[PDB]
Amino acid sequence: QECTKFKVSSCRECIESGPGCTWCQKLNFTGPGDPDSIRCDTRPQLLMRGCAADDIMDPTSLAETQEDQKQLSPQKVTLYLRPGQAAAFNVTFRRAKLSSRVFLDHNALPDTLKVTYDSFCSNGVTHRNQPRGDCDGVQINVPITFQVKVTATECIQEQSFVIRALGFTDIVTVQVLPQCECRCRDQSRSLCHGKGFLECGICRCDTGYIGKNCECQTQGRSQELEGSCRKDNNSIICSGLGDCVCGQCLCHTSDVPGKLIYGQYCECDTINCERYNGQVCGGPGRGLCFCGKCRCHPGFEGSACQHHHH
Ligand SMILES: *[C@@H]1O[C@H](CO)[C@@H](O)[C@H](O)[C@H]1NC(C)=O
Ligand SMILES: *[C@@H]1O[C@H](CO)[C@@H](O)[C@H](O)[C@H]1NC(C)=O
Repeated sequence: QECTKFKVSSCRECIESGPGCTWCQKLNFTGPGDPDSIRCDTRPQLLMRGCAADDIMDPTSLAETQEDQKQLSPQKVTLYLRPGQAAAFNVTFRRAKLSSRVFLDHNALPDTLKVTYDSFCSNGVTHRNQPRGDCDGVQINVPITFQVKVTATECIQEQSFVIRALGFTDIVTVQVLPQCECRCRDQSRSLCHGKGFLECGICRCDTGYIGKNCECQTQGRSQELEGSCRKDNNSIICSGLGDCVCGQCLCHTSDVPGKLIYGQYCECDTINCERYNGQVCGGPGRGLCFCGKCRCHPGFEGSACQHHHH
């Protein structure tokens, strides 16, 4: 269908994003370089890319009826509203005395809730998707049916509204509940470094901490300073000799005696300088190797500190 995504960092934020979004919850759906939002997509896309329908979260709006008298039915309904997905239910009007005109209406609703009505009236008249239910001349014990469709545009909290026929003292009490949370089978307590707990196959990091395994603690800005894991915009990461950790290069450790890989982009080491008399920079008695330049001790000169002032 259509699932518009990016911002999406939880299964709930995914389901909030739009009715066509679903969420893959198995943790080996993703690799290190992928953003969390790749778990949020239409059902075909995630199926196509190897997520098991067993593992695809997709809560749906639904209606739940309860006969709890004579004229309007039912009198209690409970709707779970996934944002952007209508929940529909039917109300039946029936009178033993003859009815003149049936106006189905609701009381004041918030901005976030919308109600429309189909009216299936007696003797071949149907109205569709109107703001109020409307039928003319209902007869003795002859039912008419209104289909009520309720849509939320965001996650609401528990609340109720009433549907009434004007001039009649029965009501339909509509309890409305959010359908935004995912149902995820999750461990309690490695994988988030004690700085988050797991939810639907991703880490949910404590206040102050970020990263997919909650490995970084937040700084004022950053980790959009990962461009500063590349020496320039079209270079590899940390000169191919380190890894970007929290937007900073952590350089590879080394086998070699006296060698250290260092620098903002791991571009330097302590052994690749000009040699003389067998040792780098002429040995420790003459100079020290720093990122390809020999820093000679006082008394020695030359690019490899060969010349004790010659
Ligand atoms: C991911 O791991 C589960 C076991 O928890 C396994 O059933 C599944 O096949 C794995 N995914 C792939 C793509 O192999
Ligand atoms: C309500 O009744 C109509 C027939 O009058 C039917 O087409 C529709 O599917 C019903 N709605 C529900 C939610 O059962």
